[PDB]
Amino acid sequence: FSEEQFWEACAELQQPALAGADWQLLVETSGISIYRLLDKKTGLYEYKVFGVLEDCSPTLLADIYMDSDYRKQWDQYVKELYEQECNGETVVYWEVKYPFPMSNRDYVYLRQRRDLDMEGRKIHVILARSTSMPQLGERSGVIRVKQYKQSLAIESDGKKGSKVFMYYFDNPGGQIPSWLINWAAKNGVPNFLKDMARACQNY
Ligand SMILES: CCCCC/C=C\C/C=C\C/C=C\C/C=C\CCCC(=O)O[C@H](COC(=O)CCCCCCCCCCCCCCC)COP(=O)(O)OCC[N+](C)(C)C
Repeated sequence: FSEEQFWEACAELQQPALAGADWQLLVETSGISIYRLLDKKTGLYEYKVFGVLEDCSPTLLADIYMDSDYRKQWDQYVKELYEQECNGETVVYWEVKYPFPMSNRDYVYLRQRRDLDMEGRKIHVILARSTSMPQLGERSGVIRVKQYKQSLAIESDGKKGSKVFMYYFDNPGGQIPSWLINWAAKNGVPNFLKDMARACQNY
């Protein structure tokens, strides 16, 4: 990915930009808000996530976000996850546990972190994008996510936390049901965010 992309992801870290389209708020918990935008022609959603995470340093947060070995230990929604280098770049394989009776979703993607200093500010940017390799074909019974792009930008809130901004889009390869969106919004994601906070405490 080009440097532009790294500097572009930081754009809304300071002032969230949700006035361009119909961004509807989905969940507000642990000082984190998650907004979604629907594309009515396709049925697909985009997501943006902003807030702060008090009681977890920004540098350590960037570290737990890229530490897959640790991720597997504390995150109960990771079925399988491992990294490899293909052409000098880190390719990640990630299988997400979906609730019964839906199939699990798996991701093959490029991932790259850059620690910046813009306007004297410590910021950490993580970019992720969908790729394919012949050596890692599709698994029967696991939906391969073939369109997927994510950004994350971490910063200090000022006292003793991390200010964050994340953009997320994928095509999940099937009709994500309303009960699953409801489950994720009201239980899944809140429980995940607190598990993740706990994960900073025990690094
Ligand atoms: C900002 C820094 C603080 C940490 C991140 C903050 C907040 C993350 C929470 C939501 C982010 C917003 C929207 C994304 C919506 C769905 C995500 C899909 C499953 C997933 O991967 O989500 C984990 C997050 O884990 C979970 O929430 C576990 C609970 C869900 C697991 C199963 C869900 C089934 C499908 C749900 C569909 C409806 C979703 C509606 C959204 C409320 C992402 O983590 P990651 O950034 O490390 O990337 C992992 C690498 N990967 C993506 C390639 C697999």
